[PDB]
Amino acid sequence: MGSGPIDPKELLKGLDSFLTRDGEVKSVDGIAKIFSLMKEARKMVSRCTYLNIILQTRAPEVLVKFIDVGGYKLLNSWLTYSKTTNNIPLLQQILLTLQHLPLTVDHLKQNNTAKLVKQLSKSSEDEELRKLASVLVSDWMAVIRSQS
Repeated sequence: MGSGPIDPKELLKGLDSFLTRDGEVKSVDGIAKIFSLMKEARKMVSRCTYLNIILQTRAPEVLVKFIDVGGYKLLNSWLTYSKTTNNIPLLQQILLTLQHLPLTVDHLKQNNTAKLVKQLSKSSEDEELRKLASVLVSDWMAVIRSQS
């Protein structure tokens, strides 16, 4: 009650019906609700709370539906944002959520995230993001070379 600190729990507890005890989304349309609050989450802390939910989500359909509603490209928008603003642990959160959802060869050849993240994996300052990048790049080149 009131407003002095930033309370992101108000958004997810008012919508607690679509959340679990674990913290994931119990129903695949709830993922579209999380995305709906996420795309307009005014602060870094609030939008990062939704990323944690995409990490908790164990279902294949919920992660694929997050991609389907344009969640993967929301991450691609914030990917360039967090790099230019030097938001290193925020960019990390976006990278580990990016690789947590099944980012297929299709998505790779549409958004071309592989060339962007390659610069981090090459010789960045951010050792955390660089090694994390080198993991997902090796995974992405694996699925690419197996297809074409």
